[PDB]
Amino acid sequence: AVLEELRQTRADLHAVQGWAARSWLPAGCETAILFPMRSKKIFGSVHPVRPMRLESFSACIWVKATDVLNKTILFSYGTKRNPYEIQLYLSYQSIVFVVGGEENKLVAEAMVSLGRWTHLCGTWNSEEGLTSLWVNGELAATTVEMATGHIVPEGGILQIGQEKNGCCVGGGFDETLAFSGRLTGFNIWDSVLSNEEIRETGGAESCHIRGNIVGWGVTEIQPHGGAQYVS
Amino acid sequence: AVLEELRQTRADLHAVQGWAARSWLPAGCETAILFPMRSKKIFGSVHPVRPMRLESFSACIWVKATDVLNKTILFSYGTKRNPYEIQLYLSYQSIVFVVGGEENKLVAEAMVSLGRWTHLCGTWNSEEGLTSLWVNGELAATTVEMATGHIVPEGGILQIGQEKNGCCVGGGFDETLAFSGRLTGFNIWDSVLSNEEIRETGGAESCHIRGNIVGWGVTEIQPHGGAQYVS
Amino acid sequence: AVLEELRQTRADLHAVQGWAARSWLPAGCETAILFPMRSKKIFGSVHPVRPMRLESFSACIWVKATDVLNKTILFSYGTKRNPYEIQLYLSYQSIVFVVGGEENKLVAEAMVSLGRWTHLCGTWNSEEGLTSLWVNGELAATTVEMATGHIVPEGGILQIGQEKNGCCVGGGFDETLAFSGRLTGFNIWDSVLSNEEIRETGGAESCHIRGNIVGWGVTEIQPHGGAQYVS
Amino acid sequence: AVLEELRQTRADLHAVQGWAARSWLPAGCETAILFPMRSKKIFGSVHPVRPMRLESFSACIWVKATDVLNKTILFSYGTKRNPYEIQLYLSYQSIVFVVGGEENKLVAEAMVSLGRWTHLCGTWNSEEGLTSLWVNGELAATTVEMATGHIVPEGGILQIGQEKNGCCVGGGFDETLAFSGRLTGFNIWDSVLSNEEIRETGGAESCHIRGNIVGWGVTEIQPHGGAQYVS
Amino acid sequence: AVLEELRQTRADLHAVQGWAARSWLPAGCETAILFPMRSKKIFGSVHPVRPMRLESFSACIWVKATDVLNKTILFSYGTKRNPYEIQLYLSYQSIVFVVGGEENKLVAEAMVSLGRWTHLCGTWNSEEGLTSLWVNGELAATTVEMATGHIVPEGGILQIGQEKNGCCVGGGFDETLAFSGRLTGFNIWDSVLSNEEIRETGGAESCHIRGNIVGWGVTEIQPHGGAQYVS
Amino acid sequence: AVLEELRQTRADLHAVQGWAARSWLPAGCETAILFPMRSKKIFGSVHPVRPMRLESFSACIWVKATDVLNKTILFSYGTKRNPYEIQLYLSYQSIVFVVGGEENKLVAEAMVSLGRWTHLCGTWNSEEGLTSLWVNGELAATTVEMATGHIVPEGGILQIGQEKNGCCVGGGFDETLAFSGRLTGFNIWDSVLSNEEIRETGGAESCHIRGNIVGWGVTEIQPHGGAQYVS
Amino acid sequence: AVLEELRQTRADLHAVQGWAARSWLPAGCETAILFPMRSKKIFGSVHPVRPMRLESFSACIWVKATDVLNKTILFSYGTKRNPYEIQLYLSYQSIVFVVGGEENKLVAEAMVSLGRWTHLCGTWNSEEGLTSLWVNGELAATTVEMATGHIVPEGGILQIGQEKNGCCVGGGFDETLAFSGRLTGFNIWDSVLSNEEIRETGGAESCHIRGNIVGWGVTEIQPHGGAQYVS
Amino acid sequence: AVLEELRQTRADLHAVQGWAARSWLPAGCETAILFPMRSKKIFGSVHPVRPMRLESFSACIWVKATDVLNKTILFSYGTKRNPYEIQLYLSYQSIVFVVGGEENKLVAEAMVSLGRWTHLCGTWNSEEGLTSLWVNGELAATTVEMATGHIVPEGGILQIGQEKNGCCVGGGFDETLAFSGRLTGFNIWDSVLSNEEIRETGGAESCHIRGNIVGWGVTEIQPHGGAQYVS
Ligand SMILES: *[C@@H]1O[C@H](CO)[C@@H](O)[C@H](O)[C@H]1NC(C)=O
Ligand SMILES: *[C@@H]1O[C@H](CO)[C@@H](O)[C@H](O)[C@H]1NC(C)=O
Ligand SMILES: *[C@@H]1O[C@H](CO)[C@@H](O)[C@H](O)[C@H]1NC(C)=O
Ligand SMILES: *[C@@H]1O[C@H](CO)[C@@H](O)[C@H](O)[C@H]1NC(C)=O
Ligand SMILES: *[C@@H]1O[C@H](CO)[C@@H](O)[C@H](O)[C@H]1NC(C)=O
Ligand SMILES: *[C@@H]1O[C@H](CO)[C@@H](O)[C@H](O)[C@H]1NC(C)=O
Ligand SMILES: *[C@@H]1O[C@H](CO)[C@@H](O)[C@H](O)[C@H]1NC(C)=O
Ligand SMILES: *[C@@H]1O[C@H](CO)[C@@H](O)[C@H](O)[C@H]1NC(C)=O
Repeated sequence: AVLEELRQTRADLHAVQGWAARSWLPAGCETAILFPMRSKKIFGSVHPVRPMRLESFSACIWVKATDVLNKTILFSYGTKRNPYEIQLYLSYQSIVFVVGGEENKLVAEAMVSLGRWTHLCGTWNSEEGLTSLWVNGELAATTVEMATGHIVPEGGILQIGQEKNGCCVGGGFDETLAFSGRLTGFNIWDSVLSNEEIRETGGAESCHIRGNIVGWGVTEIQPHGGAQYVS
Repeated sequence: AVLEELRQTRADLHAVQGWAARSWLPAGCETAILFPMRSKKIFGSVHPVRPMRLESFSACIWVKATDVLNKTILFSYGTKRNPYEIQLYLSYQSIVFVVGGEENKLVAEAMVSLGRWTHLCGTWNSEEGLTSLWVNGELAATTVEMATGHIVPEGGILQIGQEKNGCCVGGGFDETLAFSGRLTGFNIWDSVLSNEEIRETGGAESCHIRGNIVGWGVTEIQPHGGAQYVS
Repeated sequence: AVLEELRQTRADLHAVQGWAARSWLPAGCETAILFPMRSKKIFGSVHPVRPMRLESFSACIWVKATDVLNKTILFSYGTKRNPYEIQLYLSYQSIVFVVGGEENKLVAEAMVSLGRWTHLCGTWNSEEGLTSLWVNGELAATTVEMATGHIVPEGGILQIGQEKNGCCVGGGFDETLAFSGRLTGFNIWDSVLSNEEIRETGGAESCHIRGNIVGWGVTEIQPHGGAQYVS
Repeated sequence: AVLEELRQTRADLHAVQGWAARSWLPAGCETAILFPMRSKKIFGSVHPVRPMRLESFSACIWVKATDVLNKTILFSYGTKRNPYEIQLYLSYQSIVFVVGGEENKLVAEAMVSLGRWTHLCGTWNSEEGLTSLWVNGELAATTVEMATGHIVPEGGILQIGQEKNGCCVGGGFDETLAFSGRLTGFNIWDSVLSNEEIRETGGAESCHIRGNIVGWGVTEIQPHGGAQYVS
Repeated sequence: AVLEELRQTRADLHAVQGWAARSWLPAGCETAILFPMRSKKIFGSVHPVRPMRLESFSACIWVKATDVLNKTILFSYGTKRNPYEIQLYLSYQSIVFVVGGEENKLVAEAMVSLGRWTHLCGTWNSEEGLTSLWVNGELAATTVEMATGHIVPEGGILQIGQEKNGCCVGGGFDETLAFSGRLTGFNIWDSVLSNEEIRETGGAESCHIRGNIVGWGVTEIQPHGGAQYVS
Repeated sequence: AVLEELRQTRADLHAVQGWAARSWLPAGCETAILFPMRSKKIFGSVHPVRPMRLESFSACIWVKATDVLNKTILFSYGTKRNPYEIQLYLSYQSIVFVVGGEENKLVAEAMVSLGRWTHLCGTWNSEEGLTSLWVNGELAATTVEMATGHIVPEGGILQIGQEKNGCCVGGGFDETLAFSGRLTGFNIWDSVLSNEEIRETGGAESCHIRGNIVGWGVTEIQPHGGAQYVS
Repeated sequence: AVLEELRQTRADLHAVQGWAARSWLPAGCETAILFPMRSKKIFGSVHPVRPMRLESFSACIWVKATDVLNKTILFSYGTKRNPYEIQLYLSYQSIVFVVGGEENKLVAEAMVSLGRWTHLCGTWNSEEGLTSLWVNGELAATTVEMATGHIVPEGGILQIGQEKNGCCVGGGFDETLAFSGRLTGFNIWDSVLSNEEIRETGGAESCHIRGNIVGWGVTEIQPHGGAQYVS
Repeated sequence: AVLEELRQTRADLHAVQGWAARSWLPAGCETAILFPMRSKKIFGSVHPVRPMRLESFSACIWVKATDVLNKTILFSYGTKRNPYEIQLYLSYQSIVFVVGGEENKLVAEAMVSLGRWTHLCGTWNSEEGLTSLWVNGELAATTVEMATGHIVPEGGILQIGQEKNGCCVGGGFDETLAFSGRLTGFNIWDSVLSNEEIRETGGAESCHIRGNIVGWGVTEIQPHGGAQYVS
C-alpha cells in the first residue's frame, strides 16, 4: 500500500532531483559568479582592502569549469612590470600554479573534472619556495625552491577568470585565456594554512572560513563582460 | 498509519511539483536565454571564434516556444549580400530549415509543441545538398540536392531569435519575425554529425556535447532588447 | 518503523515547503513582474502591436498586492485627451473598473486579499455598456449602460502598475497611485469573452490563453523604475 | 520494504535540503537585499514618503551578517548637521543603537550570530529617552534618559548597510563601515510598538506588518554599489 | 596707400563676417538651445521652482526656426486632464497663442521669418481674457474674452519644442509638432508685463530680465532627444 | 600715419584669420557633423519621415574629406536584400555614384580635394537611368540607361559615412569604408532638380533649400561611434 | 576716402564685437565651467591630490553670476561632522566667507556685479584668525580672531556651486543654494598669499598661477547635473 | 581723421585679440584633444589599424602643457611583458624619449614651454639605435646604440596622456604621470623621416601630413576620463 504510493512519490520527486542538483553550490556558499561564455571582455575584478605585500600565501577557490582549454585562468594577480605574479590556471587536464614568474610553475596532472566542483587551493612560502597544490583537500602536487626569495609587490591587479591585459579598449583580453563556468569561495591568506585548515576550507559547512587578504562575500569582487552573481 | 501521513506529504509536495516543473531545463543545461516578449529589438548576438567558412554543418538547439507565428526565427546566420545563409525557423505548426538562399528550404510538418522543450537540429553537407531535420532525436525530414555546391561565407552575423536586420536605429527588427520563449543548448558543428551523435546530443545528461564553431556555454552569446539568462 | 522516519522526512521537507510556496506563480505562468516598492517612477509600459481601436474588450490579469491604498492602479490605458480610457484599480478593499471616463466606474466590494493571487478580469462591450468584473472566475459585479456608445481611440499609452503621467522628468508619477506587488498573465481581448472562457482563463494550467491585443509572454511589456521580471 | 526505499528517498532529498535552506528567508518575506561585499560604494537608499519628523519610533529589521567588523552599519538616518540621528550597527559581537548623537548609545552584548537571521529591533521614545533593543522578540537591552527631549529633524538621508557620507565622488563610503550580508523586513514606526507587537513583528508569518514611515515592500529602497534584490 | 590696403583688410575680414554672423545670439544671451532636427523624441523639459498656479502671465521667447510646419510648438504647458493649458506655436506663416483650450486661441498672421531671430511674447490676464501677442516689441494681435475666468493649475508639464505626450515609450512625441531651430531667452512672468517692459525684454542688452516663474539661465531646462546647449 | 598703424592692425587680424578660416562652413549652414576618425563603428543614421519609395531622386551633400581611401562612403541607402541601393562614395581621386547595384555606377575622375568643401550632388531618374553628377554646381559626369526601370524600395537603412553593416556586434562596420572629415547640407529630393536648382543648392546663402525626403536641419540624423555635431 | 570705407569696416566688425565679448574669459584662462541653471542637482566635485589638512589657506576664484539669491555658493569644503568648514558664497549683494563654522564669517558689502567677471579671493590663517577678502585685487573686508586656533580636517568633500548635501538620492541639493553662471580660475593655496601675489593672481595674463592644493587646469574637477566645460 | 577712428577700431579688436589667440591651434589642425585635469583616469586610447610591428619609426605630436611634473606622459606604447616600449614624456623642464626599456632613453634639456604649442618629434631606427629628438623642427638631442637591435612587438596598448596601467579598476592610472593640457597632430611613421620631412611636419599649413601607422584625424583616438575633443 504505502510502497506503491511511494513509487509515484519518488517518480514525482525525480523532476525536482535534477533541478536542485544543477544549481547546487559547494560548501555552504549561497552566492557564486557565473562566466557563461569565453568572451574577449569577461572577467571579475577583485579589490583587496589589505595590500598584497605578502611573502607567504595560501589561495583557495571552488571552481566548476564547463570547458577547459590549453590555458584557462581561474585567478591571476599581476603587476605592471610582471603580469605573472600569482596565476592559478588549468591546462587540458592538469592544474598549474604560477608564482613570481611565468617560468616558475607547479603542475598537478589530471585531477580536474569539468562539470564537478573542485576545491583547488595553492600554498606558497618565500622562505624556500615550498609550494603545494591541494585538490579537494588531499595533496595534489608539491615542489621546493621555486620562486624562492621572492616578494609579490603591491599595486598589482587581481582578477578571476582572466589575466592582466586591461579593458580600456572595450575588452582586449585573450578569449582562449578566459574562463567559462562557475566560481565561488575565492579566499587568499597571508600565511601558509595548516593541513587541517586546508582540509576544513573545502568541507561541507565550510563557506565561512575566509582569508584576511581576499575573503569571499567580504571583498569587492565585481564581474565584468557578462559574468554575473548566480545567487 | 504511514499511508495516511503519506497522503498529506504528497499533498504538500504538490505545491513544489509545478514550481519545479515550470523552471525545468532540458538535458543537463543549467542556463538558458529567455525571450519574454516579441519586441522590435529583442534578439541574441552570437560571436563564434572560429570563422563560419563551413561547407558542412549540423546545428542543434533546444527550444520552447511560447507563441509561434507564420514565421518565427530560432537562429539565423546572414551575410551582407545574402541574409538567408542559415536560418532555422518555425511556421504555424511546421519547422523550416533554410540554407544558402531563401528559395532553398526544407519543411517538416507538425512536430513542434508550444510549451514543451524540443531538440530541433538541422544537418547539411554541400557535397550534394543532403539536408536533414531531426526533432527530439528521430528523423523529421530530409531532402537532397538543395543549395548543393554552396559555401556559406565569413563575416556574416549570427543571431538567435531574430534575423539579420541590424539595430543601429534602436531596433528595427520585424516583431512578427521575433522569437518569444526559451532557448538553450545552441551548438553548431563543422561536420555532419553521425546518427548516434545526433541522438545523444538531445539526451538526458547531454548538455556537455558542444560544437567546435558555436558551443553553448563557451561562445559569446549576448542577449539584447529584453532577452536575459534565466540561470 | 517507516512512520517514525517519515516524521523526520516531513520535518525536513518543512524547510522547502515555505520556500516553494512563497515563489509560487498562478496558472502555468513561469514569469511575472515584481513591483518591490511604491516609487514615483515605478511602472511597466505595454506596447500592443494591434491598435487599441476596440469597441469591446475583456482584460484579464493575475495580481498579488502587498499593500493597497485608496487608489492603486493595476493597469491603465490613457490617451492624450482623456487619461482614463481603461483603468483597473483597487480601493482599500474593493476593485474598480473605469472605462471611457473617470465618472463611469464599476465597483465590486471586498473580494481582494493582499498576499494571495487573484484573477481579476473586466469585460465591457460598447453596444449597451454592459460591463462586468469577474474575480477568480465567478461574477463579482456587473452594470449596464455605462460609457455606452463609446470607443477608446488609438495612440494611448497603456501601463501596468501606474496611470498615464509620463516620465520625462525622472518619474513624476504619483506615489500613492503606484502598485507594489506581483503581476502576471496580463491579457486583453478584442471581444467579450464567454463565461466558460473567463472561467478557463484563470484555471490551473491556464497560462497559455492570451489575448490578441495584449498577450502575456508575447507583447512587449518592459518594466521601469524598479520593477523587474521575476522568472 | 517501504523503509528501505525511504532510505534512498531521504538520501535524494538531502541534495535539495541544503539548497532550500541556504536561500530560505525569514518571516514570510519573498524578497530581500543582498550585500555581497564590503565595498566603498555599496549601500541602499531609503526614501520614506512620510517625513521623519518623529519623536518616538520603533525600527525593526531582519539581518543576516556574513562578516561583522568593529563597526558595521545595518541602517542609519543622518541629517546634514548631525549624521548620527538614528544608527543601528553591530560591533564585533554586540549590537549598538544610536539615537540623537553618537555619544548616546545603547549596547546589547553578544546575541548576534553571523550566518543566521535575527530580528534586531530598536524602540525609543523622546518623553524620557526610554530606549530598548529586542533581539528575536525577547528583550536584549534597555536604558532610560538617553537622548531625552530630542527630536530627529527632517531632510536627513536614511540608508541601509552604510552611514551618511554621500556618493558624489564615485563612492567615498568607509569600507569598514559597510555591511555585507542579507537584509529584509526593514520597518520603521511612528510610535513605540507594544510588547506583543514587537513579538509578532518577528514571527513566522509576520512579513506583512509594516511601519507607516518605512515599510518593507512599500517604500522606495533602491540599492546601489552592488547590492541586489535576491527575490 | 592706406585705402588700397584697406581693400585687402576688408577681404580678409569677409571670411569672419559670416562665421560670426551665423553663431550670433540675440539680446545679451550667451547661451541657447539648439534643436538640430525634428526627431520623434526631441524636446526640452522645464522645471519651474515656483508653481504654475497663475492667473495672469506674460511669456517671452527668442526663436529662430529652421523649418515651420502646419503646427510647430515653441513652448507648451499642459496638465494631465487638459494638455493645452498654455501653448505657443507656429503655423505655416502665423503665430498662435493658446490659453485654456484649443478652441480659444489668438492668431497673428505672417510676421515670422525662418532664419532670423524673433522675440515672440504672449501675455494673458484672466480678469477678462485680454490676451496679446508682441513680435519684436510691437503688438501683433490682441483679443478679449478668450479663456476668461480660467486658471491654469499646477502639476502640469512644461516643455519647449514639443507638446505633452510623454517619453516613457522611448519617445512617442509627434514628429510634425516638433521644433527644429534655436531657442533662447525663455521667460514666464506671474503678471502681465507693461508695454515698456515688453519692449525692453526684446532689446539689445536685454538678456538679464528674467521672469519669476521661469527664467532663462536660472530655471532647470533639460534638453532631450538631440537638443543641446549651444553656448 | 594711418597706414603704419594699419600694418599692425593687419598683423593682429592675422592671428584670427586662420582661426576663423578653419571652422568656416559652406553655404549658410550653421551646423555640421564631424567624423574625427575612421573608427570601426563611426557613422550617422538618417531617419527620413517620408518613405524612400522613390523612382527619381537628386541628393546633394557638402563634404570635406580629411583622408580618402580606395572606397570612402559619404552616404549610402541599402535594404536587407540589396545593401547597395543608393551609395555615393569617393575613390582615391574620383567620385562614384551607385544606384540599384554595384555593377552599374557613374564615375567622375579627379575633381575632389581633401581639405576643401565640395558640393557633390547626384541625380537619377528611373525613366531611362539618366544619372548625373554635379560637383560645385558644374556637371561632372553623366550616363544613360544605368539601373533603368529600377525602384529603390522602402525599409532600407540610410547612413552617412558608412555602408549598411549593422552595429549589433558593437560595431563591425568596415574601417576602410568609413568616412573621416566633415559633412553638411545632406538633402535628398523626390524629383530630379533642374540645372538652375542644382546650381542654387550649392551657393553662398544656400543652406535653406532642403529636400522633401531628407532635409538638413529637419531630418533626424544621429551620429554614432565618435561622430559629433560641430555647430 | 579711407575714412568712409572705414565706417563700413567698423559697421561690419560690430557684428563680431558682441559675439567675441560675450564668450570672453578672464585672465589667460582658456576653459571655464558653466552652470546654465540652478538645478536641484547641479554642482562640481573637486578632488585635490594633496590632503586638506591646512591651517592657513588662500582661495581665489573668477566668478560671473547670472542670478544671485539670498545664499549662492561659489565653493564649499565640508566634512561629515561639520559641513561648513570652508564656504565662499554670495548674498543678495554682498560676499560672505565662512571658515570653521556658520557663526563666524566675514561679510563684504556690495562689490559683486552679476554679468561681470570678478576675482574673489579669501585668505585665512589660523594663528589669530586674520581673515581677508580681496575683490578684483583690492581688499574688501578683513577681520581678526574668527575661527582662531581651528584646523580644517581631511576627508571633507569640496564642491563648486553647491554645499555638501550628497547626490545618492538622485540630487537633493537645495535649489536655492545652487550657483548659476560661470566659474574659472579656482585655486587654493596652503599658505596665506602676499598682497602682491594676490594682486597678480587676478591680472590679465594670470591664468598660470595655480595653488598647490587645488589648481585650475590641474586638479580634478568634475561637473555634474548640467554643469559643463565651456572651453 | 581716419587715424583717430582707427585708434578705436584697434581698441575694439583688442577684445577679440585674446579670445582668438587662446583657442588658436597649430599647423592647419582644426581639432585637438583637451586634458582639462590630471585625473586618476584621464587618457586617450589610440587604435592603429596597421600593427605596430615596426623596427624604425618617427612619431610627432603638437603639445601644449598646462603643468609639467617630474614625469608627464605625452604618448606611450606598451605591451603586456614590457609596458615601456615607446614612451615620450616630459620632466620638469626636459623632454625624454624612451624606446625598448626605461634603462635606455634620450633626454633633451630645457626646450619646452608650458603655455605654448611645441612640435615634439622623436625618431628611432633599430639598425644601430640612432635616436633623435626634434623640437619645433630643429634637432634637440641625438644618441646612438640605444635599444639597438630591438623590435617593438604587436598587441601593445598605445595611449596619449598616460602609461599602460589599465582602467578595469575604474581608473587606477597614476595621477602624477597624467597629462593636463592640449594635444594634436599625433602621427607615427613606419620609417625614420628625413630632415626636410621633419621640418615640414611642424610647419604652418602642415596638418595634412599624417603617418601610415597612426595619423591624426584618421586613426581611432578615443579620449577617456575627462579628456574631450576641442574642435
Ligand atoms: C599548453 O599551454 C602552454 C602554455 O600555457 C603552451 O606552452 C603549450 O604549447 C600548450 N600546449 C599545446 C599548444 O599543445
Ligand atoms: C507563412 O510564411 C511564409 C513565409 O515564411 C509566407 O510565404 C506564407 O504566405 C505565410 N502563410 C500565410 C501568410 O498564411
Ligand atoms: C478613495 O479614492 C477615491 C478616488 O479613487 C476618492 O474619491 C475617495 O475620497 C478616497 N477615499 C478616501 C480618501 O477616504
Ligand atoms: C570598536 O568601534 C568603536 C566605535 O564604533 C571604537 O571606539 C572602538 O575603539 C572599536 N574597538 C576596537 C578598535 O578595538
Ligand atoms: C494647420 O494646423 C491646424 C491645427 O494646428 C489644422 O486644423 C489645419 O487643418 C492645418 N492646416 C492644413 C492642414 O492645411
Ligand atoms: C578601388 O575600390 C574598388 C571597389 O570600390 C576596387 O574594385 C578596386 O580594386 C580598388 N582599387 C585598388 C585596390 O587599387
Ligand atoms: C539671507 O541668508 C541668510 C543665511 O545665508 C539668512 O539668515 C537671512 O535671513 C537671509 N535674508 C533674508 C531671508 O532676507
Ligand atoms: C624625475 O623622474 C624620474 C623618473 O621619471 C625619477 O627617477 C627622478 O627621481 C625624478 N626627479 C625627482 C624626484 O627629483
